[PDB]
Amino acid sequence: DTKVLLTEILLDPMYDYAATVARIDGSIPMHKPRTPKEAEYEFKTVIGRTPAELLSQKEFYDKIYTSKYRPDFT
Amino acid sequence: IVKQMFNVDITYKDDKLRESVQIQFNFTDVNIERPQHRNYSQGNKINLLPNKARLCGLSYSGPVNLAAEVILTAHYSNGRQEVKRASIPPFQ
Repeated sequence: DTKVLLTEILLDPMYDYAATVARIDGSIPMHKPRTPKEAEYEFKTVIGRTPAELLSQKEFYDKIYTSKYRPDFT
Repeated sequence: IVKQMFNVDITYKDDKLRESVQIQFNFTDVNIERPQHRNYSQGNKINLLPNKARLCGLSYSGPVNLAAEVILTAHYSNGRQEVKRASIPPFQ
């Protein structure tokens, strides 16, 4: 359910990359979630859905956190 | 290897006019896609980055998808012959 999903997602490299990009753009705290309550916040911001919402549906790779700068890549 | 080399043509013996069945099949489809991991069992399966495999002990293995053409031909007594054929969809 939620526990195994939390472990698996926390262990993906993709989670680390998205979380550190969120930290750079100041959407998630630069602490690492100190108490489960902020961990839900970090999961929601990084992945885009609450873990229950992730389990509910079957399309997970898109709502991941996107950079809030939209840099001019030119 | 899968297509050219592994062609199977064997005959096995076990309505009393039927003496043997000749099994013939060959694969013409094989592709190896990148490693996948199923997130919460009921997921669509997602990309498996190498560090995830290293940390979880998973094997950095990509699934192999196969499709074959099968010919089941039964040879009866006194030389009567019947052929059953099926086009088998790409499985993995």
